[PDB]
Amino acid sequence: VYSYTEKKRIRKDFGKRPQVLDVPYLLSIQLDSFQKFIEQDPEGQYGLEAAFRSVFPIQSYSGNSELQYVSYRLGEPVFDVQECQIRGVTYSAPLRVKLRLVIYEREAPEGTVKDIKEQEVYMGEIPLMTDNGTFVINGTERVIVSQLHRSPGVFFDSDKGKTHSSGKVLYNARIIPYRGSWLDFEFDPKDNLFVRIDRRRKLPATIILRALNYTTEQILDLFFEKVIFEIRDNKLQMELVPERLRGETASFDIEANGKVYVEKGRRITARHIRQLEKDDVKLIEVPVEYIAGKVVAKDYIDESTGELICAANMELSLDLLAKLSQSGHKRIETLFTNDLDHGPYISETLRVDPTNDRLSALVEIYRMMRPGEPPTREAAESLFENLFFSEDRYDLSAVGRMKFNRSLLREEIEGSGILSKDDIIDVMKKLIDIRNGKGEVDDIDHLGNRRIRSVGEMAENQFRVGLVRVERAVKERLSLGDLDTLMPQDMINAKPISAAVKEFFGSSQLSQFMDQNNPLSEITHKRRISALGPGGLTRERAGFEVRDVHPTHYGRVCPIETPEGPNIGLINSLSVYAQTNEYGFLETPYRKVTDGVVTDEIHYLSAIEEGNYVIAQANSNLDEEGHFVEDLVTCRSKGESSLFSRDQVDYMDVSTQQVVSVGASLIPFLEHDDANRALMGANMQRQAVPTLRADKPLVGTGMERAVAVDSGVTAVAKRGGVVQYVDASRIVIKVNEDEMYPGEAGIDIYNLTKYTRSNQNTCINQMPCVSLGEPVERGDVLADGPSTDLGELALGQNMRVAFMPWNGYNFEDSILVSERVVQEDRFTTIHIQELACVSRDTKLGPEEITADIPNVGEAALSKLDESGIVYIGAEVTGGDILVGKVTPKGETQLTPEEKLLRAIFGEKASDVKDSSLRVPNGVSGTVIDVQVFTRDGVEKDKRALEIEEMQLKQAKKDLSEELQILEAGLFSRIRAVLVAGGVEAEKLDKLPRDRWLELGLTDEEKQNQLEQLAEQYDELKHEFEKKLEAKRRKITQGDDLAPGVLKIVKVYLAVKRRIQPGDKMAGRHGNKGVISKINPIEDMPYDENGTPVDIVLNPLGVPSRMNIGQILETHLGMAAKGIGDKINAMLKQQQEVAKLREFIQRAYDLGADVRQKVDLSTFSDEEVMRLAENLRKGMPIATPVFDGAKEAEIKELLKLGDLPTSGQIRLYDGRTGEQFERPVTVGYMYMLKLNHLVDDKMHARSTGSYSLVTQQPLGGKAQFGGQRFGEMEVWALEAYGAAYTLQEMLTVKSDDVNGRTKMYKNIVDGNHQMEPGMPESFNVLLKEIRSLGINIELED
Amino acid sequence: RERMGHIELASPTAHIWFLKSLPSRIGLLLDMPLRDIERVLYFESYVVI
Amino acid sequence: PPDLRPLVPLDGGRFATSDLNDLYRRVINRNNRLKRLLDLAAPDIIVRNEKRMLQEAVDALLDNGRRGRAITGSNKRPLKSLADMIKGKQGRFRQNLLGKRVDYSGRSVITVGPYLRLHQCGLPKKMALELFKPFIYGKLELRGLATTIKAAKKMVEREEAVVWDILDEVIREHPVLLNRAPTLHRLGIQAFEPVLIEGKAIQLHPLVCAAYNADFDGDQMAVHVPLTLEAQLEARALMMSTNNILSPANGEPIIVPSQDVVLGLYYMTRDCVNAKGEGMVLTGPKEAERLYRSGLASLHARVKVRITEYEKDANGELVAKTSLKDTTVGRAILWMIVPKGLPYSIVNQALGKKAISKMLNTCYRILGLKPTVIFADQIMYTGFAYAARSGASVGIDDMVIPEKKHEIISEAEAEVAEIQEQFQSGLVTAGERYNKVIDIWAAANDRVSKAMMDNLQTETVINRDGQEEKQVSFNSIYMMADSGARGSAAQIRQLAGMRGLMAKPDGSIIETPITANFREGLNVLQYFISTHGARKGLADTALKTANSGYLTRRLVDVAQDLVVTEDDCGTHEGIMMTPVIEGGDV
DNA sequence: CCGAGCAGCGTACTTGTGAGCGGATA
DNA sequence: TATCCGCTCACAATGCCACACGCGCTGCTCGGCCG
Ligand SMILES: [Mg+2]
Ligand SMILES: [Zn+2]
Repeated sequence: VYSYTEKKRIRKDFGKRPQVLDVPYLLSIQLDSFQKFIEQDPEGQYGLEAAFRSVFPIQSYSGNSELQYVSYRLGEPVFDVQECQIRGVTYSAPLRVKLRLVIYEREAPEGTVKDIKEQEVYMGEIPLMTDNGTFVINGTERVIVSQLHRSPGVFFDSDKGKTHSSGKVLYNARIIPYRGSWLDFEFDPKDNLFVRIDRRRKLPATIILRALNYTTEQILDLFFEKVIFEIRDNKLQMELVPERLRGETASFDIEANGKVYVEKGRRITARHIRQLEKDDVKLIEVPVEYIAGKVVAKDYIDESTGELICAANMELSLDLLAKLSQSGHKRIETLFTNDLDHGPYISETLRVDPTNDRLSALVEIYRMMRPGEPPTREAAESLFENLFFSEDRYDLSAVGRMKFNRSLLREEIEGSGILSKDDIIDVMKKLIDIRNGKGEVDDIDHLGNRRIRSVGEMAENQFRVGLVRVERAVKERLSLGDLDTLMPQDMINAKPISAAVKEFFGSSQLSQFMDQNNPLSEITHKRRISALGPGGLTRERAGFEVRDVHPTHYGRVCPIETPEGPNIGLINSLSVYAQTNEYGFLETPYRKVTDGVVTDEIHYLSAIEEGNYVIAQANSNLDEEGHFVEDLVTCRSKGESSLFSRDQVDYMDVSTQQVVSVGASLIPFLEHDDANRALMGANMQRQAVPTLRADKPLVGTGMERAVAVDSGVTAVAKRGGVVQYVDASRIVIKVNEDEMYPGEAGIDIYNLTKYTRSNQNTCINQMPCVSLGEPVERGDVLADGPSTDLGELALGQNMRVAFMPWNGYNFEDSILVSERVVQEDRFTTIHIQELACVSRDTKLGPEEITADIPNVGEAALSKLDESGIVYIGAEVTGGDILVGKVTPKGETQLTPEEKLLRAIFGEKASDVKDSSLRVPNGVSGTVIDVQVFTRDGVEKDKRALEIEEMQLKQAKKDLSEELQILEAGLFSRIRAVLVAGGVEAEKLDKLPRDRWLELGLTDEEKQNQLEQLAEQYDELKHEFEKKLEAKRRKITQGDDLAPGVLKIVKVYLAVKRRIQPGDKMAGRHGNKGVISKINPIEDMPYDENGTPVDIVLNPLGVPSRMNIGQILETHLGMAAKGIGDKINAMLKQQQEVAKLREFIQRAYDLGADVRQKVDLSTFSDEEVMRLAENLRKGMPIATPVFDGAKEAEIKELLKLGDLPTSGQIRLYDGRTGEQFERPVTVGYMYMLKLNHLVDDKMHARSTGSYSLVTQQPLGGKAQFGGQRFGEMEVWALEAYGAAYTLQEMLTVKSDDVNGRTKMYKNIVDGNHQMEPGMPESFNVLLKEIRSLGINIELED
Repeated sequence: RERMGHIELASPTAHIWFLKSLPSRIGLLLDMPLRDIERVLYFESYVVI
Repeated sequence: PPDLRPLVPLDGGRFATSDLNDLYRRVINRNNRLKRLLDLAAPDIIVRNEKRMLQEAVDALLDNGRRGRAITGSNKRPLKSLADMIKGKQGRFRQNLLGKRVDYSGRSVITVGPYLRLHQCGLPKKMALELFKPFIYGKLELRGLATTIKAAKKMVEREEAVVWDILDEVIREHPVLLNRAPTLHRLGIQAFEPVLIEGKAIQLHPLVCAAYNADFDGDQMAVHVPLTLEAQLEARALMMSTNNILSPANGEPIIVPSQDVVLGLYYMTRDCVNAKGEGMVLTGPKEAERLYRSGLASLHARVKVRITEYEKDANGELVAKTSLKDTTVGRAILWMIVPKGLPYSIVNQALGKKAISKMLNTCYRILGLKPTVIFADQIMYTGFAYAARSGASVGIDDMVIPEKKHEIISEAEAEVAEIQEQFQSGLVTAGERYNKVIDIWAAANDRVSKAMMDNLQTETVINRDGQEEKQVSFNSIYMMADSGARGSAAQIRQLAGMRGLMAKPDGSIIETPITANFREGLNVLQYFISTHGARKGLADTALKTANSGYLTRRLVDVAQDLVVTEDDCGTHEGIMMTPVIEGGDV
């Protein structure tokens, strides 16, 4: 089966691997993120209920006053998205939250609270996204790029190389929470471990451990093992375990139980370990020099005097040993030290600790936390417990605890959002083990450790940032507010909640207006992953390790899509099938491979679970019933490609496109070009500009049917049906009875958007693609938007292209285009510039938009209307008054009599200043629309009245269509009601019943039904009138503009810019360039048939910049045209539908084992004619990104037509008229006009205004400003001679205000001689330095 | 643009650059560390002459 | 003075203020309060706090730098004082004396102009009218057309026809100054005679772009005018394009031909064994050109021709000798471009990139520079013309795939299979396995690349009074690569043959190469590995351009402190130069 | 209206290099 | 008391161009005030 949009023009596809999972929603990421934000979520999960159950309730300072929370609700949108974009208001919704205030009297620890006040309050408004995932803040539609940061938890970094220049590897354990303060355990070139908090001073970890109710003994017994040295009768015996002595040479005679085991100088091997274990020996004979090198663990206080003799962390000496032997302490607890098993790191860290108890530890740690202000053990412990053990400054979320437990080999996955002592113990143990060699360091360039955050998470974060301030405010207000003060309404405040959310959505490094110039640009802008911004690495202080792509990005991060420039690899694009995980990671769909069959079931694998299983390749040749054609298949076990068997395989790829992004997937033959050219084309295909007539791309990739639909630029049919009323502006769809609503239904009205300004000043417009009576299905396309064609993405245009040097006009990168393209209106676009003039409320009288501009020619006023605004459709070329802006400067209180008299007799209006806005010099165009908005209270002019009447008439037409439909329905109903009285009906109700409902006879049922229908009619009329009045009041109410302004006037100038030598164009394989010049048709090459080629490229840029695929594409394009040509030869010559169907079937049944397998016998023999009409200009061919066609397929497709197999045709020169030897290849190529046309680059300034702070010419093109002479240009000039030239360029032409005037006067009369003079800026620094105590003085 | 004025300070003030130039010139001109000079200037201690 | 801290009344409630004025107001407030406090006989602590506040205001306005306390709106950096206004990238010593904006300039994209000579460049009409307004004004005042300056302005804005000839007169010998956006060396700024071109883009000579390293992907070049007799004569004398042919670093010319012209000349010189006009005789280059234009003979054919070559004696004599050579028709035709100075053996070759470079070098060394520029101009003209007339074109069939490539891949696969079997059996370890698979794959890649190379230099046979005669390949891609026009040996090798080994995130070589080539479909993991290896190489340039700029800055800082002023010192100390023979041979 | 006090709270760390100031052990 | 070494602080990082958008100790109270 095929949809109706496919039956209009079905696109021939290629490929042999049939897909198993359909392409998901392209905008599903942001849509799902926003849907998981505004919804009633139980158990306080993500969105808004987390901020309501983690913050509320709130209690005063033991005031027995609590503020509870019940629920929240989103208000209705105060404006439609269209009206929102028009008025520039925020597309937001109120937040009605039902709070609960419970207050009780004093002296009640748990007294039953009374006088519960459950009140609903409105606290700020939240912006909503449309069905396209775009936020309309102020007229423009901005978006939020999903950021990529480090997942909360722990990391184990290995610092080496340039670390302290010691050549020793260091291991640092960084614990980073989701919201709070960081922690870092670090090492030194020595064996000393230290701790730090937020890059503070280096302090040992023993003190930060002792602060958490711990002692040195607990430290050593938790970190180090237990070594027993007993004081026997003699020899100071010691317990032996055969595992500790491994790696250490015997420094004495290892003997026990009267049986020698190891001599002095022999190591104990595994066999010796087994021999000593088979005897089960513990006690041996150990000399004194062995214990004399160890260190005592615990303090061994004497019992005769009660004084400590051998303190902790002190190696045993002669006196200490004598004291511990003469006191009576037999049991000796010591620690173990072995650089290969347990390196000494707790002993040195304990001995470097200046503190010994928990109290002084807190004091020192606080003295570190904040310099000075030493507390009497009051602020030390409280700050220490608030920075790392309180939910107020430590918000490690569920993902943080999950990573914490998974990293430490902990069986659990959940816990608490607060740190713990044993957690620090475990992470320090892990650091010690990773230093000793046990374990591996956790790399940071791994997606398992890199977590993404969508718009919902940052929105909730900003909501909490505002909520903490509102909580501080309400707590300081309730801290002394007693019982029975007021309802819980003024206790809360709108600010800064609304302020915080507005500054987040409006002004941030990631909340950015989206490039509304290309549907593909829109799809690739929302599916973007950023690493900068809040909590991200700066672009000027990044390393080469983050820019590179990790092999874990297979199917998760696209490696061939990144902006070319400073941020390479930092800004990426999300894969097509990629999804976000519950915790915030990126999952990829795969197929579960069983022992014998590859089941067609989907499993979303995570980044951490990558190395666990093995993934098969997408293009792996497989037989039927899920079996591989070869036992030896290619796979990847753990981030490394390898070759496995048909049994070890566990998972298979879902498709061949899961690696490429949606942006680069539109590039055909992507497996036949280098990464550099494909990357450059991916960044250029995003910057395409729609033309006047978008042409369908011949060499498609199949994805064009999705990007055009999944975007928000095409009018998608929400409900299928028949197209009743077609119009260039609106479309009416009559819903079919099967899916129509069973009660109070109607028809759908899709109001297309006309030529309106976009974010990139690009003409965006929607055009219909269906006619009357054509049935449409639900989800089908209804009207083609910008750069679309019959529900298919049409970025640029296909043209006849050849590859041969043509007199150097394709010298390096330049393209040559025939005059046919500029003649056929092919590469001409429209630019819509917005010019705004505001009538600010100034002193000495307000500003007016009157039209009586004095001291100006009447021809300049002839363009304005009676109000002062130019008409709709007036051409302007140079600076012309298009708005009548005046500003009073002199005397106030202009009397209306004399005011109108000035326009008739007497003098003119002096207090004007001629502040009327005009268009900048150079830019031309035709005004097409005017936008005016007034301040509340200010009387509107007549043009605002006209435009509001126009929009009211549009709404009136819509509501009148609805009313007439419902009224015809109701009157058919009344005909069916009084049909019992058919004779009176047919005699006096044919014409007049449409206005003479008043009738009556046989009341018993007739009066009941008639009164019920009159009730329904009157209710319908009243409801329609109420809706109309609400719409009118919504479209007529004034709009707030700015503090101290009257009204804002916006005008749109739409200029049609065509192709011309200077514009920049490119294909889709990284073959960019500038158009050389326009050549006539008689000068361009042409084939032996007489068809001149429109474009010729440089065939020399193909070998070096290795992108051969385009050439393939070109060949394929030719084949496409061939089919179309044949179809033309079958359409121009009237041919029976049988031959046409046979040819189309032969074309669609090409011998390539394609998964298409369409059947032409199922068509109605009438839609075949429409299809052939849609194919006469070419045959749209689809090829996958990796399952594309081989060379033989293109060869046999060319063989289907009369085109040559080689693809190279002999061309005849247009100028000379001879035959070009070495037959040049020629075909059809899809090309794009970039958004870098010459009309916004060429600029020159002779003399203009100068800056006020420094006498220097201005810069830029918007203002009349010249270029800038850089310092490197000064170096280049100094390399040459040109002392006079440099003095002229730097002093007289740039800085000398008295010199440039003299130079101008000398030039305007023919005097080529300058004066060095003295630079003002030199004199400026001269003055400043003179003004400073370090003065200066010119000498002779 | 070129003509200037003057503020008549009732209390003469020493320049800051001769104090925090790292090292300071007055600190080496007076053979006195920068800490004593900063404590004298900011009105916390005295110094004989 | 107030001019350096201007307070213009901005439209609306917003005002354009300067921060130094706030500190000025603060210090004036504190000074006034001190003057008023010391007159009422205030005690010590209040006047001491007042003096402390005054001193703090002074040391804050002089320089706004503290330990960690900085007052500002949102820039995370405090307000700039006069000292901070002197220092920094945006300070006076970096923004207002080093790089300054200059008027009478323009900026536009570059376009290839193949008709213009090397000593000239194109200039748009509107840009020319905008960049020479006062010259037109003065010429109109010189003539009896414009009475006042306002009349001349109204005329030039009216855009009539009597202004175009005035423009042609004022841009007849007035050279302009072209400049590239990054100026690495002095060649980034040159002088050119402007010719009026219709459009909106700057037409540039094709060859000179190599001096700027400016491709035509949308580069925006700047243009300036001397506006001074001294400056005009200087630009005509030194900064002109013709006066700068040799690089400041190496004596090799910066006038080396580009890819299009060298490809055209290589096609014109590469001769086959059998074609139209084979084995005939000609009487001169003009008759050869006529025979080629008539189509009776091919472009390249071994033909005994007669020419006249001029040789320079010890003095300024040029002896002409008429000799009969045995070369192709293309070389004899191109001989009309070579002046009398060079001999004939300089063109009796394939004329590759290095060949034509050394040809231009010898021409400049023998005949000087005055005819060398015309020689290069005619070289470019004929190269473009004959490259257009040739019809060079790369196609999907022009790249031949070796037959035994599959067999070599199978051999390498069997070798790696038996090596992995030996590793699994416990005979060899993993490190030696890697070291033994890397060189095996390298040898296989070398074998298949040599096979592709010998298969590309063959298959071009044609009956020449016989049955089979091997000759130089007329293939398009081989003519583009071997001639050194745009493609190198490694590029065409990795294109036609297997790409070979790749890199890894650590930087080492992955033990599994890419057994596919661009002509064949690449597997998804192969493309993934290749783009991983290529993203690093791509990012190196973007992360290195700024470091190279900073290095050039430091180097010119240490430099530019001297000029040559003395002719000779009269010393004898020096260094003993010797060729570098350390390591290898030399 | 201007200046001083009163107040709840108000106000770069990424990597590399050079310089100054202790600083601990012989 | 010297001297190699460690802690602390100051200074660097667009080299150029083009376009677009936008404001983070002030609020409150008590001594002195010439057109
Ligand atoms: Mg460039
Ligand atoms: Zn000398």
